[PDB]
Amino acid sequence: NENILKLKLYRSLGVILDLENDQVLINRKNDGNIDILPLDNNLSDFYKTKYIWERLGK
Amino acid sequence: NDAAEVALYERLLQLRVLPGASDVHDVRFVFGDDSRCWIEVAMHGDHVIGNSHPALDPKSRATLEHVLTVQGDLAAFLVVARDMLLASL
Repeated sequence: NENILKLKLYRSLGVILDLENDQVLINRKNDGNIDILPLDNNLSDFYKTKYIWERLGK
Repeated sequence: NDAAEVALYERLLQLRVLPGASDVHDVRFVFGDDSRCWIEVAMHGDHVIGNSHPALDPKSRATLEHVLTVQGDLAAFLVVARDMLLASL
């Protein structure tokens, strides 16, 4: 039920998660258009999420 | 499954929606970060519901509040809330 409210929040930040390929989709409000980010262990996935989210703020 | 996406949603957003149960509708935003930090507020109604649990000084609850009512960009709020929760560490 409230699942739409949670998705509406992250979606409001311009993030469009998609498990159809373990990837996070994104939209840059200022300039730019749409961006995509694949999910991977990488060195610090937490930092990667703070990276797109910090840019989404603009 | 719905629970699988919800896990990736909270696990990576470090943000959970905890509604307050009692007699009035209330939304408690909780940041998953050892010190455990959370702020009470909602875009619906507004009452004496004023609780802040950062990890440094009230300035956070202050700039954070003025930020949302002054910028009108809920993005600059959760984005600055994250950078602010880090400065607390």
